[PDB]
Amino acid sequence: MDFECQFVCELKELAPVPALLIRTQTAMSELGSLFEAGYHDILQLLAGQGKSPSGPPFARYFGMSAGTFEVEFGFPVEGGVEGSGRVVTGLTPSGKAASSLYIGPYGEIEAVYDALMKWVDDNGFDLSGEAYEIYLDNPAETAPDQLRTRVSLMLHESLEHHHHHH
Repeated sequence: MDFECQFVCELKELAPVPALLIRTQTAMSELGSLFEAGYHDILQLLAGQGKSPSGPPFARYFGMSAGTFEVEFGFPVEGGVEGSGRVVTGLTPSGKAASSLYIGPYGEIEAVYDALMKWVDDNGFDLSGEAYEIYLDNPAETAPDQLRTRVSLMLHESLEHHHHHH
């Protein structure tokens, strides 16, 4: 169960980007609906200052596999933006983590978690910090096989998240 060989995982660092986000703790049976509305309606500050994010939204969540974890929507700006309430502007630090770009149609994203869980296990590395998802462009309109999501997760802790279709 060492050399199982599944996908190609890379040790990639996180980049320091000016990003506004709402750090909110939520559950797995909530995260989905949360992101939908969060990407659609994001700050009268941003969408009311007459400007746009300088890149695609990256959803980072802090907290190993648990009932409720702390998520941050993470929208990329240039720096001259302000937040309000719980959705405020911040800065990301750099750090090494296991990341892999999921390019193509979606499904049980748990399958890729298990993959990245395994390679770092063999490596003998430890937790990176928080986990990262990211949505580049809109699905279906630019073909499914061009939907790319560099999914990064914590290194060797638990990450027990499984849908299981059987």
